[PDB]
Amino acid sequence: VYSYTEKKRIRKDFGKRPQVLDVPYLLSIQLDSFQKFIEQDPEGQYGLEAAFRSVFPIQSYSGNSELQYVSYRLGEPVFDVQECQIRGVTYSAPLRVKLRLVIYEREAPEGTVKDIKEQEVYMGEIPLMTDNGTFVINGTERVIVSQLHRSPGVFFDSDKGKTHSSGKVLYNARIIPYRGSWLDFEFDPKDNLFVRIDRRRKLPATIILRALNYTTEQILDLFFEKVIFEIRDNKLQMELVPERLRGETASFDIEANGKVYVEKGRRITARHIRQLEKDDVKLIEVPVEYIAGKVVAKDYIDESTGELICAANMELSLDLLAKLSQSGHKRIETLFTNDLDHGPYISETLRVDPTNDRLSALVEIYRMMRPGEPPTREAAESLFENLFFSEDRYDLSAVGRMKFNRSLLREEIEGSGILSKDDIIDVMKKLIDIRNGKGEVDDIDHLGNRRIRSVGEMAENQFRVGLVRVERAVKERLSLGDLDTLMPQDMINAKPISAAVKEFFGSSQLSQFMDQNNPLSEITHKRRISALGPGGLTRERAGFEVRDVHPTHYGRVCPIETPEGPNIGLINSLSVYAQTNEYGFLETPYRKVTDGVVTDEIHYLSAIEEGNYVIAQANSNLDEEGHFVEDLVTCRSKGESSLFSRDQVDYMDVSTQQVVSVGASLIPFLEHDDANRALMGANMQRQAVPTLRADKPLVGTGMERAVAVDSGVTAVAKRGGVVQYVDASRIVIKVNEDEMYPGEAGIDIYNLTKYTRSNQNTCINQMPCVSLGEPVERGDVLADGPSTDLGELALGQNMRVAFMPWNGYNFEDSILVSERVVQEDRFTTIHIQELACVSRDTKLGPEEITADIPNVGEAALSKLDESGIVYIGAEVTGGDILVGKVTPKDSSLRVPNGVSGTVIDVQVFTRDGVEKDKRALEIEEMQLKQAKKDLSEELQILEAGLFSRIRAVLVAGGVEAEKLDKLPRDRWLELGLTDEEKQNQLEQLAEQYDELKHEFEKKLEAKRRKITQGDDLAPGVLKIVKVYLAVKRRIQPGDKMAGRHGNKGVISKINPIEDMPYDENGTPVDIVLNPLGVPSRMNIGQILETHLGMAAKGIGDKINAMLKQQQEVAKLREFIQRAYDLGADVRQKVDLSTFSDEEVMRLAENLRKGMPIATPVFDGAKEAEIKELLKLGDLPTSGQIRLYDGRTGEQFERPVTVGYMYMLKLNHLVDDKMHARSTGSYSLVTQQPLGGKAQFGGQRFGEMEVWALEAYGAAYTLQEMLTVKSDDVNGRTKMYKNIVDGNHQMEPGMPESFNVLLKEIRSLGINIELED
Amino acid sequence: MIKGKQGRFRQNLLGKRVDYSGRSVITVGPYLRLHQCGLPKKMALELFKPFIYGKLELRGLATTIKAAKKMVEREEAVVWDILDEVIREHPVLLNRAPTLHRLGIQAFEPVLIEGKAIQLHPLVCAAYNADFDGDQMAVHVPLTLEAQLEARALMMSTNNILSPANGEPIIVPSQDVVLGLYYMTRDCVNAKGEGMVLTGPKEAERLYRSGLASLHARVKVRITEYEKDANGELVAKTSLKDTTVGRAILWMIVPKGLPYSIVNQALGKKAISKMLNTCYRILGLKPTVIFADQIMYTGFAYAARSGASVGIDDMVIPEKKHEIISEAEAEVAEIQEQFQSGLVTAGERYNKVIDIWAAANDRVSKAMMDNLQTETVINRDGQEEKQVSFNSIYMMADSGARGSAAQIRQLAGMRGLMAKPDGSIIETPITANFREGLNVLQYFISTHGARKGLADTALKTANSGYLTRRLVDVAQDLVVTEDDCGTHEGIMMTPVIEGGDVKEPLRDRVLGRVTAEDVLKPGTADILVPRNTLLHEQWCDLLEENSVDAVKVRSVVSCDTDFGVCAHCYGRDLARGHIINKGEAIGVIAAQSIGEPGTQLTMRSSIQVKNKG
DNA sequence: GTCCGAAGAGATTCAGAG
DNA sequence: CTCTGAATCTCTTCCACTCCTACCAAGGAC
RNA sequence: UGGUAGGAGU
Ligand SMILES: [Mg+2]
Repeated sequence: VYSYTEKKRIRKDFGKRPQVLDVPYLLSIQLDSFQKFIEQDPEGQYGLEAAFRSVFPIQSYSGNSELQYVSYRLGEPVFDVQECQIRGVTYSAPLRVKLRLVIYEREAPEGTVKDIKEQEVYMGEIPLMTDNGTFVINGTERVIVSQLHRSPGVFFDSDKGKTHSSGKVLYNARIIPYRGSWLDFEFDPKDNLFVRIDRRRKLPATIILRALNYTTEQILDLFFEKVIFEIRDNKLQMELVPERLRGETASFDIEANGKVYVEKGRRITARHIRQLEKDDVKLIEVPVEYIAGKVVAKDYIDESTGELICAANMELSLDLLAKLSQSGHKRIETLFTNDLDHGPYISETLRVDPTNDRLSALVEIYRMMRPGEPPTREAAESLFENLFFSEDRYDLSAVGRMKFNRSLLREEIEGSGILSKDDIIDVMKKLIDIRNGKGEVDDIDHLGNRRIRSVGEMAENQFRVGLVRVERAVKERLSLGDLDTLMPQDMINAKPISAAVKEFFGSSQLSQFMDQNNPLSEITHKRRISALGPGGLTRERAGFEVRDVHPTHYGRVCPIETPEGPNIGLINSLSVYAQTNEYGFLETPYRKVTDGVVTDEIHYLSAIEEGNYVIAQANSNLDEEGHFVEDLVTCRSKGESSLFSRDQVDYMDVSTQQVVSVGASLIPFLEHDDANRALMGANMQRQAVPTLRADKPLVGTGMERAVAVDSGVTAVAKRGGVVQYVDASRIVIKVNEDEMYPGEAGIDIYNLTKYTRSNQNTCINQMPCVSLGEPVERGDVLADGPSTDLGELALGQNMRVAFMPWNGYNFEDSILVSERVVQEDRFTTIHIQELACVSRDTKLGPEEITADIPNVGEAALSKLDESGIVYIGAEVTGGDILVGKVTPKDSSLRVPNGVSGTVIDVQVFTRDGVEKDKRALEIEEMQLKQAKKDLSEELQILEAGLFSRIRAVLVAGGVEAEKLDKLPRDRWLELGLTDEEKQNQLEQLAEQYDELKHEFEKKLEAKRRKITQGDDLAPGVLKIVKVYLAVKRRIQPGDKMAGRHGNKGVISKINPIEDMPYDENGTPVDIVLNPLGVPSRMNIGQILETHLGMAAKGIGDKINAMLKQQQEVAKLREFIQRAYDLGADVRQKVDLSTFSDEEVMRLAENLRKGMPIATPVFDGAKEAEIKELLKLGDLPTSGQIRLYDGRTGEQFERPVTVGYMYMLKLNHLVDDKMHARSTGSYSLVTQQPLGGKAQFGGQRFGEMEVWALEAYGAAYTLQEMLTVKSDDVNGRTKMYKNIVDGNHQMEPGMPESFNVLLKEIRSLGINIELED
Repeated sequence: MIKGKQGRFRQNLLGKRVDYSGRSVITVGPYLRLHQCGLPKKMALELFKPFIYGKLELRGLATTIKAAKKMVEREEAVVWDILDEVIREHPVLLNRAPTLHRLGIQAFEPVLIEGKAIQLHPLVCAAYNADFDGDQMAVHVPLTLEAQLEARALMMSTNNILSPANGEPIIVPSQDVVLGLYYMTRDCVNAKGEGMVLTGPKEAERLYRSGLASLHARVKVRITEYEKDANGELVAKTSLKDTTVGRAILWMIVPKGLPYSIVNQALGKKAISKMLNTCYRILGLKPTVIFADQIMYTGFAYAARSGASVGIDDMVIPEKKHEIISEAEAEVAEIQEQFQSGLVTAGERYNKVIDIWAAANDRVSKAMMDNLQTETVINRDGQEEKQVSFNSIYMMADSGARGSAAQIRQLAGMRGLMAKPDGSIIETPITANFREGLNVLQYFISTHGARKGLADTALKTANSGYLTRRLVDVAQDLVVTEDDCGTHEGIMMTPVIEGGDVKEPLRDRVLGRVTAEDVLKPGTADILVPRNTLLHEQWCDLLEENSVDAVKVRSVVSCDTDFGVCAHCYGRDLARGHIINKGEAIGVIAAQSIGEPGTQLTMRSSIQVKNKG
């Protein structure tokens, strides 16, 4: 079965692999994140409710007052999205919060509160998100690109051989909280652990432990094993477990029970270790020199006197052991230090640090954190308590805690937000184990370590930042002594929250300005993943490794689509199927593999879990049962790919196109061209200005329909039915009964947006693609947006292309276009400009917009009306006056030079309180009549639909064939019905419609007031006049035109039609490319694309010949069936027998100018299939035709490739690039401003150009460029006066920039003098 | 606001913005001569406005400046006639956005065209590094008379034939002209008109035009060849030669002095460059400019007539590729099986796998190239015969027009092993070429290196720019001030031998440099070269015959002149066949010549003798 | 009507060593 | 215990031309 | 206007 929109034009689809999972919603990330942020979400987790609940409980310093919130709600936006866009106001919704205030009795908080206050409060405006995923902030659509950053947690960086030149690795550990201070642990070259808080100066690591009220003995116990030694009568026998010493040489002779098992000076292997373990002789005797090496662990005090024989971390010695012998202590503690296994890292740090008590560590911490201030015990205690264990100053999010526990190999997933002493100790122990060789470092680029932060999370963080200061202000206000003085409304201020949200949404590194030249550009901009922004890398700081593509990018981030240039790799687009995890990481679907069978259920795997399993490749033969016939199916294990047995595999790729982005997947034959050219082609599709008429690609990937419908450009029917009324402005759909709601059933009206300026100054219009009475269902496209054709993304046009050199006009990348391309206007693009005029309130009287302009000709005023505004539809040109704008004393807004287009409409905004000029009256009365007409038309159409649905109720025995006709026109809902209770229902519905039209007229009055009310304006201007010019561009030499496989070029010459090469039948080729562009930059996709395009157009021409002359439907139908059944093993399987024999005619009509072909990115048509398709038509299999020269008339040798290629016109126009200047304005430094074409700037003669000028030995040219054309004002005027008199002299003079520099240096107390 | 890039010193004092300047997209114009350049009518009208005003006042159409300004704004008919007079012989300076070479800015004689794009000469674009893909170029107008004379004498494109970095020519047929010349100068075993005997090149052109003879048919043409045996005199030599029709046709544009041996060969890019250099050496500059224009026109015309095209049937996959792949896979499986038993360690297994795959890739590439180069087999006069193929991709590769051996290897053979981002080599190479499909995994492996190279270039640009700036400033002051120091100290020039073949021939290092001390003949008590003579091609050739390894040469570091170097120590100008002129800014030239190739430079027993001696 | 990363070079210090 | 070496910190610089699109900034009090 | 970023082209 096929949809009705599919019936009219169904694209032939190659591709053997049957897709299991369809492409998800393209913009799911933005919508899902914002819906999570702002919605009624109880229990906390993440959302606005969680942010409200985290902070709002108020503790007052003896204020006795508690303030807490009950609930929050969102008010209806004052204006609709279109109204906000037109007015230039933010599309936001008020945030209403029900706050409660309770104060207890004095010296009595135990009982009920003496006063309980509850009052809804207004907190601020939250900019709501449009349906498509865009934000309207000041009448301009903006998008918030999701940010990618290091996930909160703990990482262990190698820092391998960067310093010390010795090749040693300085292992370090880092803790990154979501909000707090960084904590670092570092290894010095001397094997000493150092701690750095917030990237301050180094500090001994054991200072933190001492600051954690940890005894030195406790530290030794935690970070070191204890070797028990005892004082005995017989040689003072040592205790030594055999398992402790493994794989080390023994200096002493090892005798157990008298018999020697391991001799002195010999290492111990496994057999002696096992022998000793079996013996289990823990006691041993060593020479008195052996004990001297060890270091004591615990404090030992003489029982006789109480003095300290040896404190902790003190090396043992002969006198020390003698004193212990006099002490008679039966237990001697020595730290188990083994150079190969362990390390005395902690012991040396305790040896180095000067602190010996908690207070010493605390004052050292205070000194390091806040230098200069004197050390205070209580202040230091508070500072350390608030650094890492206070909820407000420090917090690890749930994702951060999960990552921390997972890195520390703990089973618990969720824990406290703040750190703990055990956590720090475990981090340091893990770092020590890393140093000893037990464990591995973590790579930063791993996609398990990076996180996705969308608009919802960043908006929530900004809201929290705004809320904390309001909370502080409320706490400060509550400190004042008051009781029931005021409501909990004047206490809070909406300004901090409003500013904190508006600044983020309007002025941020990630609140990017949307580009709307294509539906594809709109889709891609919402799918971007930018590593920059707040809390992220910068272009300069980003290293070489970050820009590289990691092995874990497979299926998560596109390896192809990324901007070439400064930020290469820092910005990249999310892949097709990749959807963010609930924690924040990136996931990709995978087909589960049972025992030898590939199943249907799909598991989304994150980055970490993907490593363990063995995942098969997408391109492997399944044969509709599983059991890959080859027993060496290629699979990619952890970070590597190798062959595996068919049973070893555990997962499968869902589809071939799950690696590339949406933008890069539009390219056909993506697997046949180099990655560089694919990157260029993916980046160039986003800059294709929409053409005058959309033309579907003859050969495409096949997902263009999905990206067209999933954007907001096309109008898609939400409820199916029949098209009651269609028109170039709007479409009205009569909903089918089953989908039609019972209560107040009506018909939905689709209002199309006609020519409107986009962000890139291109036209946006909706074209109705449905006819009158044509049935539609839910989800079919009703109107085509910009650059879409029947619901398919039509970026450019497909034209005949020949690959041959032609008299050097296509030399390196130039393109020669036939004049036939210009003649039929198939590359013409509309451009809408916006010129604004403001009636500023300057001194000497306000500036007025009036018709009479002093000292100008009447011809200028002829175009203007009597009110000083330009007539709608006037063919203005550069310099023509658009508004009066007379200033007391002239300065009238006029069309800038080089602009020539009709003025489509004018919008006038007038300050509330001042008079309205006659054109303002005309505009407001026309808009009021238009609003009245719209309301009356919708009311009449809805009335007709409702009264027709009432007839259906009246049909059931309540009305006859003549009863309704004889009934008066006011009471069709009042008729004798059999049921006698559904009659009461009809009366209720009639009353509901009566009140509904009262509501409609009330909303009409509200709309009239909105038009009548003085719209808000910035202070200092009475009225704002906006004039929209609409210039129609045309192709010409110098324009940039590009294909899809990164083969950009510039138009060189518009060849006449007769000069172009022509084939045997006489059809000229539209464009000739250059063959030399293919072998060097390997993009064979275009050659295969042009062969397939020739095949498609051959099929189209065959059915056109079958249609130009009358042919029976059977012949045409069987030919179309043969064309659709061409593939050897394709999955399309269209049968024309199920068609209605009239829809076949419509399909043939839609196919007569081409046969669309779908070739997925990595499962496209093979060469043999293309040759077979060419043989289906009457075309050569080789794909090359013998062309005849247009002018000479002699046929070319070496048959030349000819075919149809999809070519785009890029936004890099030529009339917007060409510029020139002879004399204009100058700056304060008297150089020309070079605002470019904006203020008639002069091209800058840069520093690297004077080097070339003086390398030639050209002194006079350099002098004139430095002085006479730039800065010497006297030189400038003298040179200008000399030129017009026929003289070409030159007065050098002195540049003004040098004098400015002289004054600048003199301003610093440094004497500059041009001494003679 | 004084220091840094944004300060006065860098932004405003050395980077003053200039009036009388414009910017527009560039496009190729094959109609132009070497010294000319296209210029839009509107751009020319705006740039030359004061000259137009002056001409209007002088002629008398406009009495006052306001009247002339209004008339120009009206762009009346008379204004265009006045404009044509103004820009008749007024050079304009054209430069690209990055100006690395001295040749980054050049002067052209402009011609008025319609449109909004500047038309640039195809041969010039090699020095500018222009690509005609949205490239932009700014124009400047020299106002003063001294500036006009200066641009004409120094900056004009016809003057810049040899780059200052090295004596090699800077203009050379590059992409389509070289392909057309290679197609024209080629031989086919059997072709229409073979075996004919022709009167001269005009007859060959007449035969090819009328279609009676093919462009590649081997014939015997009488050729009038001029050799300047006498000093300043040419003697004609006429003889029958065994050359194709295409070579005979091309002989018409060749100047008088050059011999016929240059045209008779296949004429690849190196051959065309050598022919242009020979013309420059023999007949000077003006014949070289005329010859370059004629070569470009002829190459474009015959490349267009050839109709060379690329198609999916041009890239042929060798028939033995599957067998080689099967053998390599069998060997790697055998090595893996040996590793499974533990007989061979993992590291040596990986090294052996790498070696096996490299050998298989070499075998596949060699088989494909052997099948490609001689693919065409021609049957002539009965028995069959072999010849160099006419495959379009192979014709592009051989002529040097575009592509290389590696590009063809990737198009019709194994792509080879691809390195990981860390630098290690992936065990399994990319078996599939670009003519056939690449599965997802192989595309990912390719994308690794592609992204690494793109980032490398993106940062190479900035690093090279910084190095060039430092070099230019450290050597700004050096200017050839004096003429001779009379010093005797010098450095010793010997060829560099790094344990093998000659890395630099001796004649290349010492060419164009004067000697500090008289060179001693291999015959004892005899001197080959005087003390202070400048070594040139002839002196080096005489030095070649005696072949003395060590020659003392005056150098810049040994120059005893203060605040500058003498003309003798520097030697040849490397851009003209002359000792360097006094006042030349050699420091900036040296710094720019060093810094220009910086973008190309990436960031990241027993002793047995080969030959008897 | 008016007013309050990473890379390098370098300077400073600092720990070893005689 | 002066005094050559090594640790630290500290400053400076990281291409060059455009196309543009926004954000931004001194009052009521005397 | 002017200072900032933001994206893009070579
Ligand atoms: Mg370019």
